[PDB]
Amino acid sequence: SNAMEALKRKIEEEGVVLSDQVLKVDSFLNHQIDPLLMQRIGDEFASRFAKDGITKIVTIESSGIAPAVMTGLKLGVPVVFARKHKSLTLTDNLLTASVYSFTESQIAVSGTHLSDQDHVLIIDDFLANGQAAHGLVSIVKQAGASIAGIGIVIEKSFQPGRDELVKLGYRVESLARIQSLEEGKVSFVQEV
Amino acid sequence: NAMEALKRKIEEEGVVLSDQVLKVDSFLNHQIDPLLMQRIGDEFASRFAKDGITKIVTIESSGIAPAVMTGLKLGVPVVFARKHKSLTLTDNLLTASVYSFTKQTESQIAVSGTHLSDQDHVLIIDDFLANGQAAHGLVSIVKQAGASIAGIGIVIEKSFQPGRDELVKLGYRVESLARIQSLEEGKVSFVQE
Ligand code: NA
Ligand code: NA
Ligand code: NA
Ligand code: NA
Repeated sequence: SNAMEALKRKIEEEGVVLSDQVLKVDSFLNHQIDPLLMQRIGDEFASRFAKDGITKIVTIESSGIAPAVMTGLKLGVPVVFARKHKSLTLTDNLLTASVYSFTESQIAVSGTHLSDQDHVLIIDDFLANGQAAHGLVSIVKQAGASIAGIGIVIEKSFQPGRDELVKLGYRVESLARIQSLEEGKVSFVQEV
Repeated sequence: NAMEALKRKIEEEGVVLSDQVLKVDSFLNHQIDPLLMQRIGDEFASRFAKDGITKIVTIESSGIAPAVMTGLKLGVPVVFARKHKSLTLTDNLLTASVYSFTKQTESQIAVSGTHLSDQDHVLIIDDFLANGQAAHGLVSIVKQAGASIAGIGIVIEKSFQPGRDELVKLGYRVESLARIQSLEEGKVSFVQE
């Protein structure tokens, strides 16, 4: 009945394990979007960061946008999405970060929409190797803003992304934590 | 209402570039105002509340937020077309060619047919309507799936450009929340319809 249970159900029902490293969730998160699920997700992120003085959400196009906007809606704050490609109006005050895929690409945000007055919640769909998250952290730091934490819809706990961010002192709130995709099945991190 | 809130936001925060491009990065195209998006989504939902919509189709990236807010209110899933290769986008791909009048180039957009049924009755949602090519692209993809089009919801329409008339001529219901008559001398004039 909570967002974590709903999300785990969806992953169990509709997620397709493609390999040891890849989970396909195109039916609800990455191509088709379940807006009601996104609202529950946003409400859960908002609940976790309710008392933390969030002024702004930062995410990256495209899959991050829906959970980010639902979080922004609940908290009553604006949402900024970083861009991966040249666009028509993203032309000045560019804050950029290099992101390499396991080669390298640039992501960008206009500093016009981020100030040192901001206390930012980063929201993203997947946490795997963590390079995009590090990039968003860099961009927020470049703006002189502080980071309240990182909200992730699906985390692959068996990849290094989470540990890197935690080591750097960041609060990581992952709604689904996957321990393994071995044997073509999703195994979640154990809960007591 | 949503239209008036949008119009005020455009007037107060929009910047006219080169007397013809409307920059609205503070609330629509880079920074997103979620509350305004929800109001926008609710208005689109109200206009199509009696159309038996089963699904919304949009295109990354700026179309996603108003589309998802519309889908939330209507209680329907939202499918966003892709402009670039995705890790898992590989099955049943339905593609359309999109021409750019402004840069005289063509690009390919894609949707997996797995998320589009011949039983679907689709509402297309997009942020801008100008020359209309992405909209025609989405129409094509929906038709390729054998699905029907209930209409097209647009946040900002540049009414002096031919996109709207092209879609309307073909019999599509176009619902534009802010209709821009002109951007000349660096200011926004709305259609008084
Ligand atoms: Na992402
Ligand atoms: Na992703
Ligand atoms: Na668009
Ligand atoms: Na646009």
